[PDB]
Amino acid sequence: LRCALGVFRKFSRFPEALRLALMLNDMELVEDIFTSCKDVVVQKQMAFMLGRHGVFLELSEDVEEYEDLTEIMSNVQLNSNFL
Amino acid sequence: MQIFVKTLTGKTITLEVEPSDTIENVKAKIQDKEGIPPDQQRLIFAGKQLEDGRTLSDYNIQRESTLHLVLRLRGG
Amino acid sequence: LGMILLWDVDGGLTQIDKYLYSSEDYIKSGALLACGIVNSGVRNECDPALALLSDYVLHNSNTMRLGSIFGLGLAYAGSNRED
Repeated sequence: LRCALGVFRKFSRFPEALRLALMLNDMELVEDIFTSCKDVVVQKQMAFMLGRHGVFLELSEDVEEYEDLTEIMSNVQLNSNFL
Repeated sequence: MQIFVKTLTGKTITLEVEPSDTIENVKAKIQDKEGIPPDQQRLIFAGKQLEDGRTLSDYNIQRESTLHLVLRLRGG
Repeated sequence: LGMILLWDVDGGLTQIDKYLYSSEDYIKSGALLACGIVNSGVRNECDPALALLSDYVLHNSNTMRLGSIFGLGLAYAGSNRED
């Protein structure tokens, strides 16, 4: 089901290991199928429970699947301005 | 005069220019220091986009003011 | 004025400058502290060392020394940048 990974391993981020959720942030960028869960899992990674993620999505597939990051960064924030 | 070109990589680039110089000459100087062609270069001054057809004086760019450097980012 | 233009990057800097220029310790330091409020959550290139570092290095005195470190620690509170 794999979409409650981001918000509910913020549960597991700070107590166990700060790399462990970062190893689960690795589990985000592995299950790359396809966009719909992929958009919504990383919606929260900018301004909903933590930021500091904008350095891990500039990999060699910068077309739209890794160009989500800037759209995660401020454009859905601009959609939250469009609110 | 000297100016500052600040990247988003925490790196500050200094260039010796004249106030009447065009923006594309400055991008040519950036290519002289770095080897990045000007079509891959974007320059921002106080949140404003710079056009190569104008001069530094047209945007009131003066001695040692701070620019921003963002790169062309295309994929696929 | 930082609360008035909230979650903004577009023209939040432009609204400050019409009331920034007064040559006062209390007017500029309150306005430039509000510049960290506007880009709160944007964390793009607004001023990592541009506007509030230039505010901070004016210091020999009152709130120019004070009201310049509050805004950037506010705007980059979600940041974990070391520099």
